[PDB]
Amino acid sequence: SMGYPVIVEATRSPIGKRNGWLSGLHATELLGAVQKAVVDKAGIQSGLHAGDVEQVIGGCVTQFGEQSNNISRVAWLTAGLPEHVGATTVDCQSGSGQQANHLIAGLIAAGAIDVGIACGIEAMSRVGLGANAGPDRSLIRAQSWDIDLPNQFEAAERIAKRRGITREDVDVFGLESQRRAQRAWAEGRFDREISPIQAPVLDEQNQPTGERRLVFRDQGLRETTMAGLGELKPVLEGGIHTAGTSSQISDGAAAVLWMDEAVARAHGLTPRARIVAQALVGAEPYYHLDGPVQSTAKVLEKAGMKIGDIDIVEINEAFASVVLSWARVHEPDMDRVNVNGGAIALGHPVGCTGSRLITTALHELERTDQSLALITMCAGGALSTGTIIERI
Amino acid sequence: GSMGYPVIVEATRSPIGKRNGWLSGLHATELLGAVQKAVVDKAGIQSGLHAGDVEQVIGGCVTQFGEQSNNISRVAWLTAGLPEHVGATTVDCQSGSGQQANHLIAGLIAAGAIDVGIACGIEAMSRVGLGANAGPDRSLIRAQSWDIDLPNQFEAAERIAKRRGITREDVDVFGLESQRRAQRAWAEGRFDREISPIQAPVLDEQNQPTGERRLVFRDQGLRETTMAGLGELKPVLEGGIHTAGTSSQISDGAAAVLWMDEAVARAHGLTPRARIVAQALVGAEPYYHLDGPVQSTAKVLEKAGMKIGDIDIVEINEAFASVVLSWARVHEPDMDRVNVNGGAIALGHPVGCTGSRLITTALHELERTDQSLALITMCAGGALSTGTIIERI
Ligand SMILES: CC(C)(COP(=O)(O)OP(=O)(O)OC[C@H]1O[C@@H](n2cnc3c(N)ncnc32)[C@H](O)[C@@H]1OP(=O)(O)O)[C@@H](O)C(=O)NCCC(=O)NCCS
Ligand SMILES: CC(C)(COP(=O)(O)OP(=O)(O)OC[C@H]1O[C@@H](n2cnc3c(N)ncnc32)[C@H](O)[C@@H]1OP(=O)(O)O)[C@@H](O)C(=O)NCCC(=O)NCCS
Repeated sequence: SMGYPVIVEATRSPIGKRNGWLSGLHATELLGAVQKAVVDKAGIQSGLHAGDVEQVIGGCVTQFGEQSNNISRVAWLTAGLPEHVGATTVDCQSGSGQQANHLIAGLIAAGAIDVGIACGIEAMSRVGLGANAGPDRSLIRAQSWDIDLPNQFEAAERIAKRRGITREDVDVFGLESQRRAQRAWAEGRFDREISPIQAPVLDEQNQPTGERRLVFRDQGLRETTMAGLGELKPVLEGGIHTAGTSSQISDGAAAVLWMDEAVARAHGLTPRARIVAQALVGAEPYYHLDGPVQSTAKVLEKAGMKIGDIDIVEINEAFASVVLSWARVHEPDMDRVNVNGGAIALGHPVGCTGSRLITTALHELERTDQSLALITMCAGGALSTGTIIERI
Repeated sequence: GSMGYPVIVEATRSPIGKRNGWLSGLHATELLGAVQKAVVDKAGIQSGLHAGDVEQVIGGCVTQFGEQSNNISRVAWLTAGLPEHVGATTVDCQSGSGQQANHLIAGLIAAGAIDVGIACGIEAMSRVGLGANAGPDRSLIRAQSWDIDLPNQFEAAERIAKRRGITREDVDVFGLESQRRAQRAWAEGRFDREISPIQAPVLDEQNQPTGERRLVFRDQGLRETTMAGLGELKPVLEGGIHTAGTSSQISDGAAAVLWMDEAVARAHGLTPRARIVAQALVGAEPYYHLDGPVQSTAKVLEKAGMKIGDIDIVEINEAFASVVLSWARVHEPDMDRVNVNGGAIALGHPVGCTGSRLITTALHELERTDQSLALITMCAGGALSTGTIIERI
C-alpha cells in the first residue's frame, strides 16, 4: 500500500502587484480560483473531478485574518469544491509552497492518498508581512534568544559581502530578470501555465468599481535599464540592494495536481514529472538567506547528480545576492538559471512562489523538451527548500 | 530513488497545563523546544542518536500568531539550542494539526526524503488565545460570497447532539467518566512514561514571574468531579447541553514523536515501536461541522481493511462530549476501549498539540496493555477530521 507520485497538472494565476490587478480578491477567492483551475484543467482530457482529490496542502506565510484558519480548506469550500476533501496549510516561510509539493508527494508515496493538490497562496496586498504579529516584534522571540539571525535586507548585504558581490553585479542580474521575463511573455512561454483570473476592478482608491476584469498577465514587468537601476536608492543605508534588485511584493496563487502514476494512467491522465530528490534544510543563521547553497547541495547529493546534469534551475530571486552567492558556490550555467525571469520582475507572493516555481519549471522542461530541473529557495528562519524534478 | 519504512521510535509530551496555569510562564517557543529536546534526549539514552540526526521537524499549531507566528517549529528548535541544519515546517489543519503532522513525517520517510523526522505539536493558549490570529471583525476572514452553513463549534456540538438524540444527562455522564478515567490513569501511573517534566517560571497570583523555576509533571485539568456538580453547571449556549464540564479545557502543552525508517532505527540500535496502518484527513459535513470523526474513522478502517472490532484502543478527541457520543452511536465501538486514560474534557486540549499527544498516549497504552491496534481520530474546525490506525511492532 504505497505509491509513485507524479505531477499530472500544474497551473498558476498571473501574479499581481501590491494593490494591483488581483488586490480586489479576498485571499481565499484567489486560492480557490487556482485550486479549481488545476482540477478543471485535468478534467478536460479525463474523468477526473474535484471530488477525486483526497487532500490539499497549501503554503501560506502570513497566516493572519483572510489567511488565518487554514486558508487551503477555506479557499476550497469557498470555490464550491467538495467538502469531503481534506486540506492542510503550511509554513516554512518562502519555502512553504514548495515544501507543500514535497508533502503531497510523501503522502502519495506512503499510500495515504492517490490524488493530491499541492498549492500556495499569498495576498500581500491584503495581508502584509507582519500582520501575523503585534507591533512589538521583540515579543515573538523568548527573552533567551541570542542567535545572530539578521533581518532579510541585512542578510542580502551580509551575503553580498561574503561573496564580494557589488552594486553593479546585482543591478545587472536585476536587469536580466526583467529582460528574460519580458522575453518569455513576448514569446508566449507562460501562456500554458497561466490560468486567467477574474477580478474586481478597483478605482484609484481601493474600492470596487463594480467591474469584474479578467487578469492574465504578470504585472511586475517594467521597462528597465542599467541607468534606471543605478538611479535607485538602496533599501538600507550603505546596502547594494534596491527595489530594482530585490523581489516584488505581490498577490498570487498556484496549484499542482499530483497522483500515483497508476491511478493517473487509469483516469487517462499523463504522468508529466516526478521528484528525483527533495529537501528542506536548515541554513546558517548569520547569513540567513544563503541556504540555497545547502539545499542545492543535498538534493544533488541525494539525486546522485552534479549541477551539470540539471537542464533548468529555478532559484528564487528574493535578493539578487542570494542567486549570485549560490552561483558563485555551485558554478552553474547561468543561461539555464531563471530562464524565464525571476521574482525580481515577476514578483513574489511568498506562500505561492514555491508552487509557482515548480509549475514554471515543469512547463519549461516541457517547452524545451528537456529533462531535469532544480528548484531551490532561501527562507526566513534560515531554511532552504530544494527539489530536483524530472520529466516522465 | 530510495523509499522508506516509517516507524515510531520515541514519543513524549509535557504535562498539559491549565489556562494561566502551570506552564503559562513559558514562551510558546520554549515549551515546544523543551519537548523537541525531550524526544531526542529520550532516544539518546539507549543509542547514538543525537539532535543533529533529525532531518526535518513538522509541528502542528493552530493560532499561529505572535509567539506562534513565524513557523514556531523552527524557532522552538533554534531556541532549544538544537542544530541549525535541521529543517522544520509548521502546519494547520486546526485540531487535526499535530496528528496530521505525524502523517506528513511518515510520508516524507516513505518517499525517501528523510530517514529521521520529528512530528510535534504546540499550543500555548494561555499566551495566544483562539482568535488572536484574526482581527476582531471575524466577518472579514471570509469572502463576501461565502454561504456555507458552517456553524461555530459550540453550536456544532448542539446540532450534533440533536442529530443523535444526545441529552444533557448523556454528556454529563461521559464528562464525568473522562475525569474518572484520567484520575485513574494518574493514580496507577499510566502517563508516567510518556510524560517529560517541564521546568517552568513560577508566577504570582497576578501573571508576573516570582523568580522561581518549578518542575511541572502533572496534567493540571484533573478535578474532583460528580454527576451533581456537573448538573449544577450552566450551558455555554442558551438552551445547549454542553458545559465546561462536558467540553474540552483550554490548555497549554506540547508533544513530539520521533520517526525513522525502520532500517535506520535498527542501525542506531533503536527499537521500532509502532507504524501507521492507515491515515486520513477527510472533509466533513459543514452543517454539523464537528461530526467528522465518523468519516475519518470510516476511511482508515476501509483503507486498513479492518472493522472497529479489530481496534484495541481508541483515542477520539473530546472537543465536546456529543462529538464522541455521536461517533460511538454510529460506529458502535466498545466504550471500555475508548479514551481509556481519560480525554481532553479532563486532560485539556492544547489544540495544535493534542494530535501528537493522542498518538503518544495511544502508543504507550498499547504498550502498557501489550495490545496491538489503536485508532486515533479528531474533529476539526473547517469541517475536517484526521484519522490514524497505528500498530505496535
Ligand atoms: C524593497 C521593497 C520594500 C520595494 O520597495 P518600494 O519602494 O515599495 O517599491 P516600489 O515599486 O514602490 O518603488 C521601487 C522603484 O523602482 C523604480 N524603478 C525600477 N526600474 C526603474 C527604471 N528603469 N527607471 C526608473 N525607476 C525604476 C520605480 O520607479 C519605483 O519607484 P517609484 O515609486 O518612484 O515608481 C520590496 O521589494 C520588498 O520589501 N521586497 C522584499 C520583502 C521581503 O522581506 N520578502 C521576503 C518575504 S518573508
Ligand atoms: C467552555 C469553555 C469556554 C470553558 O468555560 P470557562 O467558564 O472559562 O471554564 P472554567 O473552568 O473557568 O469554569 C467552568 C466551571 O466548571 C466547574 N466545575 C467542574 N466540575 C465541577 C464540580 N464537580 N463542582 C462544581 N463545579 C465544577 C468549575 O467550578 C468552573 O467554574 P468556577 O469558575 O466557578 O470554578 C472552554 O472549555 C472552551 O472554550 N472550550 C472549547 C473551546 C474551543 O472552541 N475549542 C476548539 C479549538 S479550535
